[PDB]
Amino acid sequence: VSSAAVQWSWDAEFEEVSDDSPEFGQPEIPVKKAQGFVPISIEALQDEA
Amino acid sequence: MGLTKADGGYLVPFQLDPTVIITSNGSLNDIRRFARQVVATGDVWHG
Repeated sequence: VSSAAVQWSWDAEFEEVSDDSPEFGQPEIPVKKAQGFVPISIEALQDEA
Repeated sequence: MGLTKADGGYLVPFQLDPTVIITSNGSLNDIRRFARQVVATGDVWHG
C-alpha cells in the first residue's frame, strides 16, 4: 500500500478550506518460476564416475 | 548425457587387464616326462 501527503494552503479569514483527499495505490509483485532439465542414459549413468 | 566422448564420455575411466596373452606358435615336447633328470655340480657329469 502506498499513498502521498496532504496539500496545505495559506488561507485568509472566513475562507473555506480545500478538499484534500490523498489517493492511494497498490503495488503488486507476482511470483514466477524457472527450471532446467538434464536427461541421461543408463549405460552412461553406470559407467561415468 | 551419453557414451559419446563429447557428451559425457570423458568421465569414463579407462580399463586395462595386465595379463599378457601369448600369441607365439611355440613348440611342444614331452621328453622331460620320460627321461632321467640328474643334477650336476661342476662342468661335466660322469657315470
